Amino acid sequence: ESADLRALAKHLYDSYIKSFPLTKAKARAILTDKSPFVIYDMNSLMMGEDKIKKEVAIRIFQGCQFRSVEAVQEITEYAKSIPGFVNLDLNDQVTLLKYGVHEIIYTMLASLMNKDGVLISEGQGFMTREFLKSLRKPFGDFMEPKFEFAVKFNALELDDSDLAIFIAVIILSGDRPGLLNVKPIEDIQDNLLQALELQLKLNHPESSQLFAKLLQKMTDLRQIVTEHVQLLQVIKKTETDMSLHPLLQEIEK
Ligand SMILES: Cc1oc(-c2ccccc2)nc1CCC(=O)c1ccc(/C=C2\SC(=O)NC2=O)cc1
Repeated sequence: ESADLRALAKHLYDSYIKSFPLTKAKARAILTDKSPFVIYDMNSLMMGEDKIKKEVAIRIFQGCQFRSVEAVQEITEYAKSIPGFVNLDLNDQVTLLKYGVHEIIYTMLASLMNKDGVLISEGQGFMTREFLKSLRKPFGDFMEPKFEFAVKFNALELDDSDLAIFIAVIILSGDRPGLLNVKPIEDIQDNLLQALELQLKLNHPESSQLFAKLLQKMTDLRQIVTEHVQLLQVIKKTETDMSLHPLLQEIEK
């Protein structure tokens, strides 16, 4: 019944707010109290360290990786609040988070992008898209496909309460490799999909087939993840100098 789907939508929105400090509404408010420092080239980067809290590219990369680690923690905390998730087989829990985390990272990253750049450091900074594109060797191409996805994804005009259900749906795929019991993951996702359908039709009544258009975006996500994993393998052989966080590259298998 509809009353149960709304209750689940409201639960997930509430946990999303608690697990993710920098929401989309806050990011949209900043992008449009206190403006960010805009990093757009070699010198402002170093003024921004003065203002806001080793080659320049790999420096940016090392911080892009530490942010992802931070994001893994928040997604983990958010996953536990999804009704039925902690009751799954512990190995499936790990498997769902292993394969689910990058798709959510890049989904949430779009909340922080416009066509020009991306908010960094809890919104205190803003790094321009073309400065990022101007990095050397293989780094200039780490962020460009995310920008391309964000532009199309952000055109859907989702708000946080929408994204809470969508992130939850991503986590409970069951499509994932290595899963021991797919059926209880699917009953959960099934109910999440029911919740997302009512949510989008109630929130975006004039937005035709938004539900379906949203699920088709789950294809662009798998692709940028694929693209990114390969970009890391290049980094590893180019940069034997440069390490990687064990939370990330153990997920990165
Ligand atoms: C991969 C990822 O995921 C997310 C995210 C966001 C919200 C929710 C979930 C995930 N955001 C990013 C990218 C962040 C951005 O790329 C970035 C971050 C730190 C530095 C560190 C600096 S700042 C300076 O002046 N010098 C530096 O080296 C640079 C760039």
